[PDB]
Amino acid sequence: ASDEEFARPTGQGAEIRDDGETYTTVAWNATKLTEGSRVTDEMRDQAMV
Amino acid sequence: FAASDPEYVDTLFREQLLEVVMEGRELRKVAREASNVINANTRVGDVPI
Amino acid sequence: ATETQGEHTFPVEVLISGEELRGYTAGEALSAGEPVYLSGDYEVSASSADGGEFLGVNLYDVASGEPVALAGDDCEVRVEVSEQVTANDEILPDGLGTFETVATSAASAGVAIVQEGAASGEVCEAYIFAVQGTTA
Amino acid sequence: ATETQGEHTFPVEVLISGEELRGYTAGEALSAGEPVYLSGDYEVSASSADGGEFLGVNLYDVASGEPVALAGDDCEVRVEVSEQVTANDEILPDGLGTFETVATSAASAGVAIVQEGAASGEVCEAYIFAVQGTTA
Amino acid sequence: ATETQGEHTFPVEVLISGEELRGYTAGEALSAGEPVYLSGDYEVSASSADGGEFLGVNLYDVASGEPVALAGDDCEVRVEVSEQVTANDEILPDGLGTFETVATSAASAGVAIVQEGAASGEVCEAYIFAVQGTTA
Ligand SMILES: [K+]
Ligand SMILES: [Mg+2]
Ligand SMILES: [Mg+2]
Ligand SMILES: [Mg+2]
Ligand SMILES: [Mg+2]
Repeated sequence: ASDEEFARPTGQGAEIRDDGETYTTVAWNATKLTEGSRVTDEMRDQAMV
Repeated sequence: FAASDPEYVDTLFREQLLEVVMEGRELRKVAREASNVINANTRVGDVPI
Repeated sequence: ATETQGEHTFPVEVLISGEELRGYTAGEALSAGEPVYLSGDYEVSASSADGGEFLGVNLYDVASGEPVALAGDDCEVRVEVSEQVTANDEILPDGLGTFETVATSAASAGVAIVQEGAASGEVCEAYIFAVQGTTA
Repeated sequence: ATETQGEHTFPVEVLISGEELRGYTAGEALSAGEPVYLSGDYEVSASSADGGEFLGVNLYDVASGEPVALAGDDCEVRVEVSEQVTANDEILPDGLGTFETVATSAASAGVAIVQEGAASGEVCEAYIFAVQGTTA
Repeated sequence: ATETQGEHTFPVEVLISGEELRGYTAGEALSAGEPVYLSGDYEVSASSADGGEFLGVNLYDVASGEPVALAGDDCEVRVEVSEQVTANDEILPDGLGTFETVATSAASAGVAIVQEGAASGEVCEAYIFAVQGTTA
């Protein structure tokens, strides 16, 4: 949304004027982050952890 | 002006993408009606005549 | 590469078979089916002619500095050729974003083998078997 | 190739290891262990001698026009040799449905490497690492 | 090959990616990341210089006669070099337990492509793509 602005001074019985909410967008473009590891079954058995 | 869809066409909503994908060229499927269909037990075989 | 079907243009599926799909950074803007080589550390750019510059084909369109996927060797691929290719022709990059035959280039060995022949500017089906780099 | 156990004859399995098992059309009658090249569009025939003609080895016996499974590069194969092979020898098609050494052939580069040595007419264990086609 | 994190030296993980991991027997005592070739039937020893002697790299330390896991072509590997390598350099065995460039060697074709450059004595990241046996 646009910033808050200020109402306008007006005569009596006069037309109210427009300064409605104006809009824009912020983009996102997510990047894939990856991590991998491999362990042999014999390592998995033998390790203390 | 005011607020109309031509201004905020990517800002306040997305253009619809239809959930239905319309077909390419479809070729005429007939063989199952246009022939006798044999559900074989084996890749190679012979039919008695 | 692209495929006309009446009023429609479709993207060509670069990858026929294989799992040699590896991550790099684009050194320039790259397009799907484009041959590439290493221009920096895990950074890939469009190949030039006459060999010594091939790692794989770019799988999808990317801008400079974006993460790219490549099909490397033991992938079967759909690629665009600058000349007529028959089956069993060895091919390598032409420097134009396309492939040419070893027979046409100044190089003596290729990087892919044509399985399905194509005319100039059309899609051949080829198998990637080698990479080529700097030998001096 | 075949094996005798008393009165019984058993087929040798061509594929030791590997997963580059790819589909083609036979352009002639082909036998298990037979080296082949692209004779046409996804169509394979038995390799001649002296290189420029190799895609894989035929995994099972086929008639002309039938679909064939080839072991390509990345595959360890049981294949028949016309001469004595020692380990580390590069081998390529013989032109006789068998393999010969790069040393014996007019070619300078092979398609498979011998892992288990074998005598003339026997079965070696070899690893396919390269394909060969038309370079002019 | 080894990595420094403060006072600590760590064993480098030879394998970055790939599944071309194959069993041989050690013909001698071998160290991790060492280039190797076939010295006998399913038996591998450390490569000499100038080509014709490469099957893969040794994945962990073995004594003579012990079963070796070898990374072949289709593997991304962390390997030690004897000279400065840039990305896109072709490398082959040095004879010293290391890799050198094709440019430096008396050979004219390599076995791996450098993906990340390194100085003399440092660890490059490479993709193995070829095997070299004897051609006579
Ligand atoms: K390969
Ligand atoms: Mg008014
Ligand atoms: Mg305002
Ligand atoms: Mg019958
Ligand atoms: Mg891979």
